[PDB]
Amino acid sequence: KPAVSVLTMFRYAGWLDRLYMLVGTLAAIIHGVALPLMMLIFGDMTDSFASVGQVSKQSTQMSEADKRAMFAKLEEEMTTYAYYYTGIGAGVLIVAYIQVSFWCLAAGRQIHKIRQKFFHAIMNQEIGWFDVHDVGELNTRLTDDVSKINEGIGDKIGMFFQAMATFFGGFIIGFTRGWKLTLVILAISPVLGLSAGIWAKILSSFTDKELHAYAKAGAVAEEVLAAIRTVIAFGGQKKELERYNNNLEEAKRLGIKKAITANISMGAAFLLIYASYALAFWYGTSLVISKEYSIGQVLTVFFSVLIGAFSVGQASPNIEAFANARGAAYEVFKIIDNKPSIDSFSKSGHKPDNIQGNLEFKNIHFSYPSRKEVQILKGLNLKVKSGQTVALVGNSGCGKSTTVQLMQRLYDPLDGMVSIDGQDIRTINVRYLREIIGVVSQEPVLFATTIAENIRYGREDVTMDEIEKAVKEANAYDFIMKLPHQFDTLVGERGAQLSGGQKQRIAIARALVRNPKILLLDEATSALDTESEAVVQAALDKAREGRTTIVIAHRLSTVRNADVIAGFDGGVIVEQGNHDELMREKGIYFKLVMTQTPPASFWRILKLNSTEWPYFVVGIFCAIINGGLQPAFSVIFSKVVGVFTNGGPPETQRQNSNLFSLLFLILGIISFITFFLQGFTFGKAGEILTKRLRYMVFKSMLRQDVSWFDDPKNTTGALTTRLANDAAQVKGATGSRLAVIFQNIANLGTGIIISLIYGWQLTLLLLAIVPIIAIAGVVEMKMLSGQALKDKKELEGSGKIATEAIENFRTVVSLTREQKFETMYAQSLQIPYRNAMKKAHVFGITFSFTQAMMYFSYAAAFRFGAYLVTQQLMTFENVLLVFSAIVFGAMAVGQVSSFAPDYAKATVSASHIIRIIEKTPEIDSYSTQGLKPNMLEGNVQFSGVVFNYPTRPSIPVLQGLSLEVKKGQTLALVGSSGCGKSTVVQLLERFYDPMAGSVFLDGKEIKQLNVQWLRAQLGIVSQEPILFDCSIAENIAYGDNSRVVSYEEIVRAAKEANIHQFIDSLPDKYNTRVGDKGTQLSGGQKQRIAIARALVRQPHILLLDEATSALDTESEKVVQEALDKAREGRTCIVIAHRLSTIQNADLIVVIQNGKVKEHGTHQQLLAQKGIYFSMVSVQAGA
Ligand SMILES: Brc1ccc(Oc2c(Br)cc(Br)cc2Br)c(Br)c1
Repeated sequence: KPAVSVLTMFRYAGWLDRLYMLVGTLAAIIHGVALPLMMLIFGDMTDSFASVGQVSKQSTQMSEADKRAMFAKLEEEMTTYAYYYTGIGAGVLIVAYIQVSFWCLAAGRQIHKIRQKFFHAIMNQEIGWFDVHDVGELNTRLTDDVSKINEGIGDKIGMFFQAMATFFGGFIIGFTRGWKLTLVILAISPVLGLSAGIWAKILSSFTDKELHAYAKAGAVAEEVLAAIRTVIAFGGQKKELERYNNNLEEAKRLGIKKAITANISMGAAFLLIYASYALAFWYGTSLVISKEYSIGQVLTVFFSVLIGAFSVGQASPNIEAFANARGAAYEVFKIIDNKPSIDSFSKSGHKPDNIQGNLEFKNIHFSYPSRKEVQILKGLNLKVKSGQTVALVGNSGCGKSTTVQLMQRLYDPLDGMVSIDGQDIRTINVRYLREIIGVVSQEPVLFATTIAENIRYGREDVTMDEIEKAVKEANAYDFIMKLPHQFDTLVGERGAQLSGGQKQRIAIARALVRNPKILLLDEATSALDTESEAVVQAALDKAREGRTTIVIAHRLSTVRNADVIAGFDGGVIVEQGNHDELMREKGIYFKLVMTQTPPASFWRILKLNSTEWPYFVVGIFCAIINGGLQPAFSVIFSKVVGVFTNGGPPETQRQNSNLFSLLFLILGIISFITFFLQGFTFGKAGEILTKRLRYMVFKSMLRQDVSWFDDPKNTTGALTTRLANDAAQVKGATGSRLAVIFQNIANLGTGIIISLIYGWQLTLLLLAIVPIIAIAGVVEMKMLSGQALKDKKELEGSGKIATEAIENFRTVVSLTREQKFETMYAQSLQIPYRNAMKKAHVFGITFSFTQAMMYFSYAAAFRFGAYLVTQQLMTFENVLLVFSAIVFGAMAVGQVSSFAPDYAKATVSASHIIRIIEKTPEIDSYSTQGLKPNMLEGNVQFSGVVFNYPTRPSIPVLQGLSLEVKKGQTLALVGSSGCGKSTVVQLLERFYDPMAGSVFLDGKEIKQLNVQWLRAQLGIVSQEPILFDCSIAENIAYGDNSRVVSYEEIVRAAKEANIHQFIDSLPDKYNTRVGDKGTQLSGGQKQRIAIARALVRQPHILLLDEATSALDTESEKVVQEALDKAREGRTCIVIAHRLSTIQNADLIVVIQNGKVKEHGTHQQLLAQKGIYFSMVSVQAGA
């Protein structure tokens, strides 16, 4: 919404930039006017053949005389028009270079200025300015918004004025050469602007419907793929597939309905657009039979008006480009023009010499740019004598640090003054102020250069002698000499990451070259290892005694040797003096001392598409028809002008033009009959394979074992995204692009035969001409993208040192040296600048030479056309036919290069979608093999089980584990921490097979058992029960699949789980919907339902994985009261973290390091005094 004044945006154009834009936009208007003149001459060449085509047919008496006066008219006329044509092509050769080169010159020159000025302004902002903005957004604003300005002040403006020139020049030649046809072509323009306006309404309303259609199927997939371990546990893998398949049937029906309506929209749109042209050209013939216009003039205005009418649309993007460039220049010029109060670039203020360093803070009230919400200093008083070292202490608030901020004049105080020596800090130059103040902060930062360069950021003029003395005087010399490369080592966020106390000493040496008169030490010793602390503290004490120092820390070890100590309480200075005196004061200071003591040939995706052997052949056949049917419209146009230039007797003409105009309206309805079929057939054929793909993909996804969904590469979001993209892309590869790529090769294929057989070698010329200008247009775009990628590579090096500059900026401004980054960034930009000058000459040459090859080509179209072919018996009516046939057959192949990324984008989406079907798991739930034993009672054997999770094969969770539980017994399971408690349940569910050892149930190894049958006698109940969006009756009936569960049977389970209080209390009862979509209810109810569905199954084994994890108050008392009833009649394994409820367990087992450590009944393990005795004592006391 905000924009910029049109002059202020070009504020950096002067002298030459103003001239380049003028000569550029001048030649840009010359370039535009050339094309309607190029069509003006096309009309005069018609009358030349027309004055001869009418007299050649008017004879029927003399033949050698028609070889004289006729051919003489031609060679004087044709060579006159051919001379003009070659001149127009030489004209656009020059002006197109002048056009694009100059504007890209003016843009390149300005954008170089924008950048330097804009980064300059970023570094000139006071710290209170950054405290309210994001440096991340600002940096991205620096590289993106400057790019948008370049796009709007570049060759796009020259293009804008080229288009308006064709618009004006088109309707000038339109109006002047005839005021009737123009008003007629403008009358059908509302119809053309109304037919394309139906597409802005159908697309935007149906692209939502499809995004609302699959959103109903993707919602099923997401609660499934998020609750996958619950559907795997209960084996709903057939239902959740079926339910996803039931939503795929509706999206197919809504996709075929969209395919019906959208293809009706295109065909009727073209047929209205092509009828609107017909009537404008038929009614152009109706005015030549009346002898008002010539057959040549009808062509001139008809083209010049349509050319001029369509230049309106070819300019609208450049308007938007210039407009986006204005609005983007707002927030950028806003920074450049914003003048600060502090500067730090200002060359003003006093530079006191012989600074003794007597500092005082008087009545300083202050607040950070959070402003009225918080006031951190409620007045202040604090001197510090020269040479002394004051120490600031405080419990919280850190108004301690605030005095360091103010002393650097980072912010000015709200009320009061900070006085270095006798002068207010605000009289002294801000730069000289920060040069006479060294700073050592809590987090040290070193810039991505050498040690000598980081030390050189203290002073730019320095010799390794003084670097050596500085690092040696901050005892930081002994420890870099051992480090290789000596002073030439690297530092940064990338490479050679050093110790904290090591990084601080380089900062002290950096501040030591500064030889400052003032010293500010904020938190420098805090947050650092204890041993290297003393090494740095030795340097801090050696960095003082020659200076006056204010120090802030929480280490009460560095404060004793301070001459004076200051304490705060609510921003108020409260307690000051020497160490011994504050201890006698027994106040705030004393109170704190005691406290601290792969692209490839994928044929099979088409082989799966071969499920529909028809539907394609219906479309292909129907597309080649429409392909062959499309040059015939040019053949009709050739003969509507042909027989009416080759007329002779004018009486038979009016009756044939009526017959031709009737044919084309029959030929367009049969084109709309054949266009609708080629779209509907692929539309239906593409939507039905989208079901087959998404069906087969979602199937093989439920096939994979838990080992695959734990992969951080495959999350629930990344799987539905992989589910929707890969199936939509392959539809596009086999969809519209294929119908169009076969329509167009039939378009040229049928047009190449018609033209070839009329004009002998006439067509053989254009086939030496057209493929060259098409290749020349493609190599231009390859050079376009090459210059684009190369410039991105070398401006990000500039923005990389800008990134380092602006998000490490509160440090650099403390060090001054903004002029450093100022110059580095300037040297960084000098390469893309001198590059952008070549870009102007490159773009200008390529564009001018793809434009010249269009007019020189069309100069050669009439070079054969006349002279060598017209001195022969071959006719004019065929030269017009070959021009329209070949050039339009060529521009139809120009659609092949546009649909190229649609093929590759799908093959890569196909690359992943064929792999995801064929990938087989270690533990496939689908295998029907397995024992399916007959005996009911259930035991459980773990025997020497070692197992690590495949995601993290580092820390073992189970190693040498061995358990056993009898039927009807409760096996408690206590663990120090981790999933060692929980991994047991996962292995009994055979989520994974163990690495070593084995797990048995009824005496049989589950690893040889049926995977699905095993999970069928297991009553899993987790700590967060997930319930799908459907009836609670179904959430409860979900526990027993392969059979619909009776109402009174899911009632009996709801009776067991003690959830039946709600299940009658709700208005819908069992038919109520849960899933945070229909109704919401707390976890205690969610949980009981999970218990309900757990024992619908009537398992022989319950599995209670910390079932009282997230639960409170009476809700825990009622859930355990249900769990305790659900067991005792079944084999039970409970790992619940409530050891109170675990007392009445038939066997408790303590897990230690994966090994079983301590087992026995409660009082047994309680008689022993060890881990279980401590596990129970720690929770009972606390
Ligand atoms: Br009759 C008649 C035939 C083609 C005409 O222009 C064309 C041409 Br030329 C090519 C195609 Br494809 C469609 C149309 Br509409 C006109 Br205007 C009138």
